[PDB]
Amino acid sequence: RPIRLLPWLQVVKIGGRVMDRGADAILPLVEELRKLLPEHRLLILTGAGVRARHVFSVGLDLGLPVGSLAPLAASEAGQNGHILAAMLASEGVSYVEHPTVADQLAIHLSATRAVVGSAFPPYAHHEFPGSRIPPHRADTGAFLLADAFGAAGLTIVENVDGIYTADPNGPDRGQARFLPETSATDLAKSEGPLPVDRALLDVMATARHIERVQVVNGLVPGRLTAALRGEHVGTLIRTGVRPA
Amino acid sequence: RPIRLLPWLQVVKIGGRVMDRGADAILPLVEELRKLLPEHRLLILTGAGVRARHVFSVGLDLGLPVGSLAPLAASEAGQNGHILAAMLASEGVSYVEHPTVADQLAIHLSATRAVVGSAFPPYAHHEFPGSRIPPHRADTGAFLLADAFGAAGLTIVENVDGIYTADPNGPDRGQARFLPETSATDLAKSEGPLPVDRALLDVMATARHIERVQVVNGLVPGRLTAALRGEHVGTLIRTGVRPA
Amino acid sequence: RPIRLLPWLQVVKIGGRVMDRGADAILPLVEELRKLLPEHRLLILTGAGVRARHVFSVGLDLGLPVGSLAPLAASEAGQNGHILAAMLASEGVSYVEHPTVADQLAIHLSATRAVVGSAFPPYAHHEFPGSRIPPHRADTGAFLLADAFGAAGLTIVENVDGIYTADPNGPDRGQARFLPETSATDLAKSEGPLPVDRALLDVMATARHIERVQVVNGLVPGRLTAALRGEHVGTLIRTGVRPA
Amino acid sequence: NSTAELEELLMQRSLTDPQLQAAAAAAADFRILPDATVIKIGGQSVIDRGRAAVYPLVDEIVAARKNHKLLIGTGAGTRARHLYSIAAGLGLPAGVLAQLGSSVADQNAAMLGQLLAKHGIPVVGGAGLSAVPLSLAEVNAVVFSGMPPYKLWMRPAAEGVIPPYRTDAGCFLLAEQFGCKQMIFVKDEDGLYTANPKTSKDATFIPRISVDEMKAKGLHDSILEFPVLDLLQSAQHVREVQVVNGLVPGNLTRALAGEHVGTIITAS
Amino acid sequence: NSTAELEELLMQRSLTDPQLQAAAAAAADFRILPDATVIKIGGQSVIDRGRAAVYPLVDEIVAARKNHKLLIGTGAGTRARHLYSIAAGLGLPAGVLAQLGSSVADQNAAMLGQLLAKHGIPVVGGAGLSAVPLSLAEVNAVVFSGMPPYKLWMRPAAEGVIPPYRTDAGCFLLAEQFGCKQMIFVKDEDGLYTANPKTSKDATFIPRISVDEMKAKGLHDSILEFPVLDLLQSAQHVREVQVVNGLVPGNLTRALAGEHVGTIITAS
Amino acid sequence: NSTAELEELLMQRSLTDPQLQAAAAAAADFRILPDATVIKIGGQSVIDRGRAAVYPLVDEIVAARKNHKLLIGTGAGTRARHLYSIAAGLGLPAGVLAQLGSSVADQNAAMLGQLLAKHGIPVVGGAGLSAVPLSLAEVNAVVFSGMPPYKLWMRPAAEGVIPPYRTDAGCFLLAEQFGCKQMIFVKDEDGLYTANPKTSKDATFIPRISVDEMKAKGLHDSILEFPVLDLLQSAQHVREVQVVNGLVPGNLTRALAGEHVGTIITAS
Ligand SMILES: Nc1ncnc2c1ncn2[C@@H]1O[C@H](COP(=O)(O)OP(=O)(O)OP(=O)(O)O)[C@@H](O)[C@H]1O
Ligand SMILES: Nc1ncnc2c1ncn2[C@@H]1O[C@H](COP(=O)(O)OP(=O)(O)OP(=O)(O)O)[C@@H](O)[C@H]1O
Ligand SMILES: Nc1ncnc2c1ncn2[C@@H]1O[C@H](COP(=O)(O)OP(=O)(O)OP(=O)(O)O)[C@@H](O)[C@H]1O
Ligand SMILES: Nc1ncnc2c1ncn2[C@@H]1O[C@H](COP(=O)(O)OP(=O)(O)OP(=O)(O)O)[C@@H](O)[C@H]1O
Ligand SMILES: Nc1ncnc2c1ncn2[C@@H]1O[C@H](COP(=O)(O)OP(=O)(O)OP(=O)(O)O)[C@@H](O)[C@H]1O
Ligand SMILES: Nc1ncnc2c1ncn2[C@@H]1O[C@H](COP(=O)(O)OP(=O)(O)OP(=O)(O)O)[C@@H](O)[C@H]1O
Ligand code: MOO
Ligand code: MOO
Ligand code: MOO
Ligand SMILES: [Mg+2]
Ligand SMILES: [Mg+2]
Ligand SMILES: [Mg+2]
Ligand SMILES: [Mo]
Ligand SMILES: [Mo]
Ligand SMILES: [Mo]
Ligand SMILES: [Mo]
Ligand SMILES: [Mo]
Ligand SMILES: [Mo]
Repeated sequence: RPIRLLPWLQVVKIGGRVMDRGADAILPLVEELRKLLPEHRLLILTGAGVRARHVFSVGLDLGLPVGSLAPLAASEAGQNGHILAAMLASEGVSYVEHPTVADQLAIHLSATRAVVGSAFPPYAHHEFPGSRIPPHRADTGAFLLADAFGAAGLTIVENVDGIYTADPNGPDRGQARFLPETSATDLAKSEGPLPVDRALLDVMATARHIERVQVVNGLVPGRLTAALRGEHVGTLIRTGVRPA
Repeated sequence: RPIRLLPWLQVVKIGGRVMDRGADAILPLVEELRKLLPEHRLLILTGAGVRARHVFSVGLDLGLPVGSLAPLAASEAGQNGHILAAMLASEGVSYVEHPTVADQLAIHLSATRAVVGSAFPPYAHHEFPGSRIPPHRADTGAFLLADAFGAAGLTIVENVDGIYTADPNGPDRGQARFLPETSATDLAKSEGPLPVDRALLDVMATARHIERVQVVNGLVPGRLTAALRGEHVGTLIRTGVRPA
Repeated sequence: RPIRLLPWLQVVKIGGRVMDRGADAILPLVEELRKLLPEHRLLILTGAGVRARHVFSVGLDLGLPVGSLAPLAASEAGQNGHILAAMLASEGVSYVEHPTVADQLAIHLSATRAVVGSAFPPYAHHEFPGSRIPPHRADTGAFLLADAFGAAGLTIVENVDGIYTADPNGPDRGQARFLPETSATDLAKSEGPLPVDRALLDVMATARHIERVQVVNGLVPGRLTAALRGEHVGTLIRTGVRPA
Repeated sequence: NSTAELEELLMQRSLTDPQLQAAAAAAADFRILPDATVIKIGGQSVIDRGRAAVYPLVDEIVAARKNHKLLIGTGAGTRARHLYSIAAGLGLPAGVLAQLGSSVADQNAAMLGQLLAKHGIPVVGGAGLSAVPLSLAEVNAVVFSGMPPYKLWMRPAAEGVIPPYRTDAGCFLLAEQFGCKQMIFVKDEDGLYTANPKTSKDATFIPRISVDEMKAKGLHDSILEFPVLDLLQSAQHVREVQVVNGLVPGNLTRALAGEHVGTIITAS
Repeated sequence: NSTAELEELLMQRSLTDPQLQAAAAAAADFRILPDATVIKIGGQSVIDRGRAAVYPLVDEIVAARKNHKLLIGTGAGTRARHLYSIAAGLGLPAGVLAQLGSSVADQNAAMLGQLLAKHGIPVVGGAGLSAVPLSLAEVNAVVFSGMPPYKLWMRPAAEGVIPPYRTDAGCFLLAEQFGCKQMIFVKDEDGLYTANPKTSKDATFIPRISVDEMKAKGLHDSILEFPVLDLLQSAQHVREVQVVNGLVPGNLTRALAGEHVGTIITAS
Repeated sequence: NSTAELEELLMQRSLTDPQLQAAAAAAADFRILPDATVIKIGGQSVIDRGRAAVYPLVDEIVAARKNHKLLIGTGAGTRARHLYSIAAGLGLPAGVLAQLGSSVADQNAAMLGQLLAKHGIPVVGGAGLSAVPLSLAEVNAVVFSGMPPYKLWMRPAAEGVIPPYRTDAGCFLLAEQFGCKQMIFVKDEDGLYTANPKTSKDATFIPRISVDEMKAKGLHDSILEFPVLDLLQSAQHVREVQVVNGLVPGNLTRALAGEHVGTIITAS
């Protein structure tokens, strides 16, 4: 298998809809991130959240193809990254652009304990056709990066406890059972909504390093910290990479 | 009020006309800056000086509007920043561009003790009309940044002791009385030349953090060092931000 | 003479044809570089190697001038830099672009122990005419930078022991005598192939700081380490800068 | 005055010196794109409304560029208001919000530009030009994002952290600094009224008004970003602006033809 | 369906929700450059061969752009294969190789673009446009590098580290996302055969075939990057592609004229 | 010679090998912009003088671009000399001064470009092209900054830290590498004299001279950067240059018309 470029890296993806809750969610998360800086080397990647739904609404009304919507959504994830990085600026943390993440992450994590970037991948007008909704979104981009780097882990910080059998905020909330552990292949064979991109399951099938990804509730202080220590406080997704 | 992004930052603006004196002024200043690196975290911003007057002369002769002159002047401040940074390169100091100052200053000051940038703000062709001379110049840009960051201070390093009641190098030099302390509002109500942008007084009126700015003579070794420790060795400008 | 911008810098140029040997050469070199990181502050610059010969073949067949071939070759040196930097990423090493090398090297070497860049200079479509082969190549660019910085040294890491009197892999290999030491002026007066750009000898004639450049065999582990300590394990080229 | 007297002042005085300021004011006045019209397409008032609002304006832009040179800047709209709300609740400063809002205006420029691409009209960017002169000469129009480039150097308002110079100001300043002949704001109301027509029953339409008259009427902050009115009074080149309803078919076309639809706001 | 039902789903559901996915599929379909043709000039099959292959295609491009709007993307070729071999032997991942391959396609775009510069045709870059709308309107053609922009976010193949989306995929996706009318791959064989014509004696030429038929015949990975066939089956706008031999004088010209030279591969 | 013999040398020898160098010299010679003329507008000699010098040249550029394709590069002038003096007194190296001087040439390109913007003529940048092919085809002219891109890799002079390759060299090298038909330096003297006409009473005008004759006459460093003369002797495409006085009305127009105003300097 490929070498691990940054084996000591921990990647943390912050859901766009967590950021959408504003200070009430972001301030505790920022304080938890502050306390984690001396413990881990962090690449923190932000998703897009509700503003990308609005630009999808406008863009779809204008007829625009999926390669046009993808960078419009990625912009919102970028804005969330600038917001979160500004909150950690006094700890030495800055937002870094995609080319910098791609080619200079090692020197930036040598300069400082964590950086923030956009979790969306730069598929832009080369997004795949099929759905009118860009398939390679924040979870998928974060996993692609984390696995490409051979990072020690990827933790997905959600506004719910993890993955359920139904949307726990949707019409079928009453049937929704929590899944403490699942495999990407089992999730991929289900139909129904998930809190993670469907494309995340596909890139997990071809992953080379990351064996598990935990989805944890960023609205509960301490769960991110516990997850980064391997404690089981959300849904573990087994990628189907086998351990040694 | 807004949070302080970089509360531990000290911002130092070096007058373009100080740089214009060449090695005789720059070498002592560089040695003083060298000694300050272990004491403070510094954003050093350079003004434009006489070359911007020349490009104003040409540009005004060609009829060009104030939005055309502003980036022509900002270029000269940028060149002064490259010169000063080159002199501190062996201490780890580099010039950083405006987008980097705006979005990645925290990681750069984590990597090294000081960086140099251009004090002019990037108003460029969106400079305000009214005067044919760009109003938002090096003092104004440096203060906007320092206050936006919530920095611990802004010190303006001049080729004179501070602010006088008249230009101490001008036709009325004989009437010029030194002002050890003044307020931005008092200065704004005066007509007559100042060593700081008039627009500096306007952005001081809307400032959120910086309570005082000292203008000190960079031609006197030790005054910058004393000013960064709060010692009163030049003109203090009270911004009208009130302390807690 | 000009000041030394980075007097503590060691510049190491890795031959493109060393990189062309792949893992068998690159892995030992990477391990030797790893061990050197705590001993020196390194700017590691990669040459172009065989791929630039292929793009010269195509470009010359298309009739393209030397200003078109120069950036095509520089691209291959850049790709070698990305490859080598990726191998040292877990040590904090990244590839940095030419403008960053030119203007921000000091802050990057403050963040981390070494960076990688392209050894070609950005002459691009302003390459000099005369030869149809771009004259200012990887050796020449690396020396220009090293001397401009006033670096402590430049070591050229080759796929041969040093300079011989004939190509030791060419038709006249049998007559090829090793030169443990030579001067740039003596080399310039010879006709015949060298393992270093002819333009390297010209910029050595106008050099201001670097007194000697050693060409050592990167295929022999330990020679780079010994060379960076001044031990004589390859060909020393005296530039004709005189010591104090 | 003279070039020599001005250059002497420019060398020997502070730029703050009133004598220098006055000599500089006598300099000749070159208009860079004197035949061009700057149009701002509102974000909340037009582009956020999707196809029913945008497609007819695309048709007008395409028809207009035959006889008119156009610089078409985009507003930001509801996604910028959302970003401002998140960032303001965190205590972030106006300079941080300024960059967030610009990203939204960029999104809108990209959407509008892709509807115009097959007509040859590009999206251009920068705190100035590069691509503008060639595009104006060849296809008579360009699309740009309307937000000013001030970033962290945005001047804050007297109160609160919302950037006071947004896309009305950005487009106006470009019209002013390029010396364009005309500035048209395309919104979702017929023009200025004596009160907000969306929240007041019997507001009266105002065809023409000066900035001073607007301030005396309490309309300082109404259909335009209020700082734009002060910029307008300081302007050298663009001394009036026209506000029109882009939801009315052909309104932009008729405004470009010299018809007095909407409200004309004059510097004096 | 309705805009309101779609916007309600877009606010209230995950984007993974099948109901949202289905409502989004009913959105109108805008083609950005519907009159343009995307052409891919092979790196190994054309540009690596130098003047004898490239100069006649330059002549065809120059003659074609009189009546056809062209986006001309370049392949990478043997220098990319060399970079892939060095990087694969070091254990580097597909995402690192993706950037290495792009540099080679950029070199080829620069070489081709310099032969076309005196005819006004520019090289343009980006994961999208900027310079494309204006250049297409004015000189009817642009040259671009064909590699997708995925960089370190390249999806790896099921096995090995060679990036699976290279310049066939890059050019195809641009044709698809711009809604172009036609996609022509310019290679060094007359079209698809029942076996590799370079390594098999009596391969039979196939004028027309569907992606499903190709897979059933074991031709999944033959004259096109195999992922391109799956992209083609998912495409909304470009539902067939044509593969032609650029080494045959006038073959590109005749393909642009509607002549069925080469192989037409259909999504269904 | 042959492609195969050249490619064999290119694979198997050092690029320093004389046999390879000689085989490469036999390659065909493609001119990228053979119909274009490069013009350098002096910084100290023209643009620093303001309106009286620049406005008539703007008029000539506008009239000339009807029948002539022009690449118009700018010099730097007195602000660059000031930067060189500050940086030289600090002991900074030629590579640092090179970047300082480029900023001044950029300022001059921006000023000139803004006077030409309404005629469609753009400012373009880079160590090469991008925007040049399209602009030349559509508006017949572009403006660029004349300084070479060498930055910290500038070769120093034998003595002192002033960069030896400045805007004369930058413009010349572009003319040479694009294979342009003509290179015109626009200065503030009628041409070359036997001595500096500003500091000598009875210098004699020289209509035509070779580089070798200039060196023998002690004019190596006179009206052109002396390294330009050596570049000229090495050039493949531009083997003579013309120096004209841009302060004389119509001098550039007449030079573009083939009139022998000024001094023609020949490589041999
Ligand atoms: N099977 C499921 N299990 C858990 N949550 C689900 C499921 N299906 C849908 N959801 C919904 O997904 C919501 C999270 O939405 P989403 O994943 O779009 O936000 P995000 O990950 O913050 O955004 P982004 O992808 O932009 O970073 C949850 O609050 C929940 O209502
Ligand atoms: N009231 C005043 N008090 C003090 N100095 C004044 C006053 N009015 C004018 N000056 C002049 O201002 C000069 C400083 O000029 P200026 O402020 O333009 O330079 P700078 O700040 O170095 O340049 P830049 O703004 O480009 O950084 C002083 O040397 C003095 O002659
Ligand atoms: N006089 C000589 N002494 C030693 N080697 C020579 C001599 N002349 C030619 N060579 C050849 O030069 C080869 C090195 O080639 P070259 O210098 O082109 O590679 P490189 O320096 O790795 O490439 P790049 O310049 O792209 O970094 C040696 O292996 C040798 O065959
Ligand atoms: N007196 C008034 N007359 C007319 N409109 C008014 C008045 N006062 C307030 N308005 C409001 O101003 C709005 C136009 O400003 P708004 O910021 O919505 O436009 P915009 O340019 O689309 O903004 P953006 O581009 O920033 O989204 C109108 O929709 C109207 O409701
Ligand atoms: N069944 C087949 N029919 C035709 N050609 C085939 C077949 N199978 C394999 N090929 C090979 O596919 C090649 C075309 O793909 P190739 O990757 O060489 O083209 P390319 O687009 O130039 O690549 P790049 O641009 O990545 O260099 C042909 O040269 C041919 O040898
Ligand atoms: N023998 C000579 N004949 C003519 N001019 C000469 C001679 N020797 C020196 N010169 C000087 O060379 C000058 C032209 O070079 P100069 O560097 O001023 O031009 P420039 O291209 O405007 O420079 P820049 O663009 O770098 O500002 C003339 O103004 C003239 O005084
Ligand atoms: O984005 Mo950075 O922080 O040195 O390359
Ligand atoms: O300009 Mo820098 O030093 O890593 O982003
Ligand atoms: O290229 Mo960078 O400037 O690592 O901070
Ligand atoms: Mg989610
Ligand atoms: Mg001052
Ligand atoms: Mg060598
Ligand atoms: Mo970047
Ligand atoms: Mo960059
Ligand atoms: Mo930057
Ligand atoms: Mo950047
Ligand atoms: Mo950069
Ligand atoms: Mo940059």
